[PDB]
Amino acid sequence: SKDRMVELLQEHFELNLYEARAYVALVAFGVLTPAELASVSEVPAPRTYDVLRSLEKKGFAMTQPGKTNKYRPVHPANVLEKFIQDWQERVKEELEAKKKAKEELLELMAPLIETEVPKYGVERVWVVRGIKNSTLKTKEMLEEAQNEILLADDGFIAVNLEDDIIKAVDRGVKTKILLTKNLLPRLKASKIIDYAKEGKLELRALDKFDLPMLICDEEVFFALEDLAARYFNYETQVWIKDHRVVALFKEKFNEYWEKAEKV
Amino acid sequence: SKDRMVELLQEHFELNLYEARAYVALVAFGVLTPAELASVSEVPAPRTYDVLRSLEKKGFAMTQPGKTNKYRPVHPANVLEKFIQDWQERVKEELEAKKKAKEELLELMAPLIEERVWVVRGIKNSTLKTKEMLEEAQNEILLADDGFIAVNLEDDIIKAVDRGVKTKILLTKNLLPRLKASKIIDYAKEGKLELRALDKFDLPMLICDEEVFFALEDLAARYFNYETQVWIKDHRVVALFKEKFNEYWEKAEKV
Amino acid sequence: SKDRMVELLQEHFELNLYEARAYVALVAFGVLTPAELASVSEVPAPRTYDVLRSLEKKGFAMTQPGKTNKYRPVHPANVLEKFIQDWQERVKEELEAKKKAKEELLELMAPLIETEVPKYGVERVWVVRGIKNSTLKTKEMLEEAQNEILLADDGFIAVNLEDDIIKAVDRGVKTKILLTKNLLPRLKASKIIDYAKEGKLELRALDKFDLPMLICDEEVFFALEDLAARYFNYETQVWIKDHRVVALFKEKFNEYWEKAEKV
Amino acid sequence: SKDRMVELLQEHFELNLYEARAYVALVAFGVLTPAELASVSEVPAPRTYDVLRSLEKKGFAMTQPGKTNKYRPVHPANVLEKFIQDWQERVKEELEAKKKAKEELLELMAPLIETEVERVWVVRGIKNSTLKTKEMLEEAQNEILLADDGFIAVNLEDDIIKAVDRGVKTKILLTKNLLPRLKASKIIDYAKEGKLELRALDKFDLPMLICDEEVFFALEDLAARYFNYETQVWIKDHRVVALFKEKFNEYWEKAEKV
DNA sequence: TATATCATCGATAGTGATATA
DNA sequence: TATATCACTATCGATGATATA
Repeated sequence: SKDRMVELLQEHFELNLYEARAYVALVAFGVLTPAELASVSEVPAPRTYDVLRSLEKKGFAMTQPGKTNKYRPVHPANVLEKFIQDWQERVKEELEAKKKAKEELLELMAPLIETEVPKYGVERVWVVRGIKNSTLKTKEMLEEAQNEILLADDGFIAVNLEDDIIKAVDRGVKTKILLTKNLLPRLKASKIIDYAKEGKLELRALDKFDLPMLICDEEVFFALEDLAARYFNYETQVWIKDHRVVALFKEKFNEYWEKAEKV
Repeated sequence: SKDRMVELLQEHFELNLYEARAYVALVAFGVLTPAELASVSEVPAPRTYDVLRSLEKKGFAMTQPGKTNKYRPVHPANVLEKFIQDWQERVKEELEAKKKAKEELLELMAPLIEERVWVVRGIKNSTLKTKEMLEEAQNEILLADDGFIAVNLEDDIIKAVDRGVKTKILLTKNLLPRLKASKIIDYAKEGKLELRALDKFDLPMLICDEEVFFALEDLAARYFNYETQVWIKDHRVVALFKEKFNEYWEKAEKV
Repeated sequence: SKDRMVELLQEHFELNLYEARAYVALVAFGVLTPAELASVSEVPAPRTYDVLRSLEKKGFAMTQPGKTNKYRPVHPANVLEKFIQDWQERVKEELEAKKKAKEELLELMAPLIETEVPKYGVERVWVVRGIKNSTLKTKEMLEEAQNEILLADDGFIAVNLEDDIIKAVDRGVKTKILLTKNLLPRLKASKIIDYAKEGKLELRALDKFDLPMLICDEEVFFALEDLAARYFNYETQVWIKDHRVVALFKEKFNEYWEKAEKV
Repeated sequence: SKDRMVELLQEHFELNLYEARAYVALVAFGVLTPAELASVSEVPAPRTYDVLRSLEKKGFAMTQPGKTNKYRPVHPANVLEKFIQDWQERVKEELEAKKKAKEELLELMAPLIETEVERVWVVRGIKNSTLKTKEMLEEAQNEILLADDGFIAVNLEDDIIKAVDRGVKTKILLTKNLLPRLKASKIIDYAKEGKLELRALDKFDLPMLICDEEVFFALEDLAARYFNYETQVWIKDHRVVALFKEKFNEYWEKAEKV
């Protein structure tokens, strides 16, 4: 049926329902006026004028501009192919746009695209208070270290982490431990000194220092001194991830590293 | 990224506004949570979820192993090209569909198919009528092409000449390179078709043989591809244009 | 009331309802957590987390990144103006963008804009049949002539237009009339020759010619010879508006003009 | 480039898709009938009518005197300028509305403000740095150390000078690219007067603001700065501040006097 | 009967409420 | 209590139907 003809035009030749029905009628009857198209098709009378005129622009029909516009269809063997030929031409240029767009994006993204692979955030600053939260974040730093692990503990750490440290040390992580001499007695049964005496890590001690810290690679962990709170194990501690800041702390640690007696 | 990266993705990669932003965010940080997204981007929190699964269903993001739940970006160099390929192939699938749809129509309209002036809109449709004039030619063919009137109809011209039709061809010098591999020149130097060329002429036309075809000139119309072209079937009119053709003909090189 | 404060923020500071209520709550209580904000405001519990984060980015609140995010408002005397200062920077560039866009449009549109203002549509081609339609279009040409009017009539014109011609001639339009001498007898008593004899226009005559035409400026009007139709006055005539085409017709008329007797 | 023109009209002139196309068509031919438009343009016939009166209601087109239902275009050089001006005036009309709304809020929030404990806060965006650095300058009493990159303490010269007048020792270190900004600035008047040391250096890794045991610094992540989400930290701690102060004093000795 | 307008659908994009553990 | 999704609105653009002299 003609339904098939109409259906084919809409899908592959960019003609709408009315425009489709129109062209089919044109080929069928040869020459038609807007008024005639309404009687020999299903196209609404009021639309027959802009529909045929629309076809006039797309190149499907020819016209006689007058009081009574006459329209005749172009040979379907002609229009149907030029459409494809043009359609192939429009797709080619549309392709060119996609490639140039790709190159630009790959150019703009080059500086932005980085091997950053979190490790959740995105967050370079974290506030920890609880004893539970203090330990969990402490383990993450050690169990994720890759280059160096620097520790300056004066008893602000809630729990001993010998195993968490050794777990990293055995992973090929260079480690430096600095402790207050009022902590050494607590390390007699702990077998970290073994790694120290065996030279698997460096362990020194100092009488006192007012800037405890835990440096793990680009991350650093310290507390906002409030001795009243530390006793209640609710002291506020801050985690910061930045090479500029850590680079600064590393200098202080090196400062503390000296003047320290080897255990 | 700014407007530009989000812009290109929307315009040339079928991504909506939110999706365009989200993808950018992923590329920047590598891994993002729906909440982390709303915070870092101008994508509403309530939309961050649906938008993210829309980015994986489109192939820009993929859920990282281990929920719940983080998303990673598909590296641009990969996802961008795969979109092009999958696009070209959908195009190739269409062009063939068109070529197949064309034949089905032509076979359906066969039964249906079986004066004195007609108008054609657009210089890109000129050949839709000039061809019928070349197939109906019997005695004489005079052509002064500007580059649009009879493009890619070289076969119908030679085909007409073989039918013993007197053929005179006048061209602009800028069209010479196009005829290099053309069989037309082979018919010109063989002396079965006259072919002269000149620099510029005001009125391009095609007369074959008692019919005339010419295009009007209105710069405003040419922007919209709505230039007016006229087909007139009249010996008195055609005779007039022929005087003009013979006029242009007098100042040309054999070439 | 708080309504006013909220109402004012939404309208002039680009904050939505929830974000507004949030900031108001922040200033009221000083420091709040997402959960707390739900109890002292109208912000939905589930939204309080992304809302505070939203204020955090716009610069309305400060935060303590942790398991329990603490948020504090920035002094409204600060943010409210800093917003304006930024708002003016964004409006300024948007202005420059609109202006830079303006110059570009005026360059691209310069060649397209022309003082051409047609009387009856942007149609340069008309097909006319019948005496009524033939005459109306003929008068339009005369009532629109400005430079020159060239006429070669052999009776294909449906009606005498002496007055329509004179109306134009008196308007300062140079006119040339060419007729078949088998029409002159139809001009006895006619007061057109007066303008001819008085030299207000040029009037000549010729034995015969097979290309009648009516040239009015850039327009030309002729018929596709069908003597059978001309008798029934239904011959098909064409109106064309183009200087290139008319320039050709003007030459043909000039050809007949010389070989024509001035009588 | 018709595509370009329609693009620009839509982007910078609040014109709809059809309206942008319609106007262009008008400019090309000068006068168009709704039917004549649909034929020559990509505007649907059923829309050409409403669209045209929408172009006049925006001031791009006007009904011909005929009228004969014909529309002519308002010359771009005119209609374009009229849009900007009427926009600027609508903008200036808004700026005052904002400035007026601002004061009304401050008087409404006056009763609320009675709170301005915690010693650490985070601020998102280098463009929001001053929202906190200001409070640090108002609370200054003894010492102020500033290493500005051009964002840490921008437009706070008034709050800075006010602090200096309160007898606070002030050292300001800047990048050479910031020197031109201080031209005719009263800072120099306080510099040449010798009540505040002002040195300059080429480049330093860690910009900061130290004022009375408080420190303000911004972290560095290029990805975040694109989104204006750079993380900035405020820390109130003598041990920490003392650390930053050591770094500042380091930069200070290598800086140029200016 | 030609000149004039409407109604439908799906896609966005903004913004204010609700749902599963 | 924190994660999770939804929902109502307007504007837009393409498409199929009516309206008024």
